[PDB]
Amino acid sequence: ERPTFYRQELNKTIWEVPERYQNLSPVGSGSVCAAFDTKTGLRVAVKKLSRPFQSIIHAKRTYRELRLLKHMKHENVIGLLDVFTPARSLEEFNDVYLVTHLMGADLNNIVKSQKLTDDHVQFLIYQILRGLKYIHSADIIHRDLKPSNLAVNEDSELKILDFGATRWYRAPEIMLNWMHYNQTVDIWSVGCIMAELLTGRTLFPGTDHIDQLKLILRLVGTPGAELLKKISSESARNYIQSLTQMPKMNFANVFIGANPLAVDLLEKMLVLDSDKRITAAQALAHAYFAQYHDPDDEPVADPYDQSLESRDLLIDEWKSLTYDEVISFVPPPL
Ligand SMILES: Cc1ccc(-n2nc(C(C)(C)C)cc2NC(=O)Nc2nc(CCOCc3ccncc3)cs2)cc1
Ligand SMILES: CCCCCCCCO[C@@H]1O[C@H](CO)[C@@H](O)[C@H](O)[C@H]1O
Repeated sequence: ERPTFYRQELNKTIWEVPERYQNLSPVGSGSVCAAFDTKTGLRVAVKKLSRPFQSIIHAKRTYRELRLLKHMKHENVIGLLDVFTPARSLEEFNDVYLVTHLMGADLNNIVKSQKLTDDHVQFLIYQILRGLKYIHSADIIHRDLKPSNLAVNEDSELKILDFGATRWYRAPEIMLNWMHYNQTVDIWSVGCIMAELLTGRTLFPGTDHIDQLKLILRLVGTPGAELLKKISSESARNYIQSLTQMPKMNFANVFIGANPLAVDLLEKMLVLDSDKRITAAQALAHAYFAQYHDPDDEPVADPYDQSLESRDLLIDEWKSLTYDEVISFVPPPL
């Protein structure tokens, strides 16, 4: 019942993998190998976790990443094809390998800093939003959505993932270290991605943190009264009160020649006040996605318990809990 493993040697480490996985070729530092899975006939990424139980911190991340990927089962969210260890018992458990689909590209490798047709933009943003609907219904905020976190195959089929400038896609409240993120920080990132796919150009290419916030304010305006009332920081309150009011720009004069439904969607994504931004569920119902939208095929997740990973446990306890997740893993049907 236990598969037969082979001990090869890549990127200065003894990988030990099941025989089904062949032609292991390294692709970037855990360290990840590309492989061919003879059991399914798929090209796969095998990730050897790095020093998973070296420290409490490593042990927690290992367990958090494994737990969450096991939970994630949606076409537009990365998921697990397999999880394995060479260990036969908990007492020798020291390495964790994760296996997923090999996509071949991220969104930059697809975009090449070029304009996409309006139709292609629809299909790509629809899939991001559909994947965010699922994630957000699990009560998870991504927080670092950007093109390098989006895997795309040749047919432009898209998966959201998290590899663990980047700041270009970050919501203003995150740049400013507010400590109460709503899920629409991810919608902010979607809006920045969409703009750039439509225009060929980064929407906010800040040279640095302050510049990034100057660029944002230029597009969306300085905070109104309703937003200013929501600021608890006195020093933040004061500084904003001291700014020269700037009007919000008219997006049609920024996205010249785009579909006006794309323009209208961008106006609903890139609202300074995060409470006033469109949600993922809402955005999928927007007429921009009329050709792709299907209310009966836009699934939600069972809610996910994040308190399990926020515990303060001993190394051996995280390890024994990670071991259990390895053992209970059930692959998907193919
Ligand atoms: C500590 C922690 C916990 C959770 C997460 N999250 N949260 C998320 C979502 C569920 C999106 C919120 C996803 C992840 N994690 C995640 O994506 N991990 C990855 N594993 C690989 C292995 C294969 O790489 C190459 C490859 C992949 C695909 N196509 C070609 C090449 C890639 S990305 C991150 C860190
Ligand atoms: C440069 C100053 C303007 C930036 C204002 C950020 C607007 C985000 O808006 C704010 O999102 C916060 C979540 O962190 C919530 O606490 C607030 O309810 C919401 O209004």
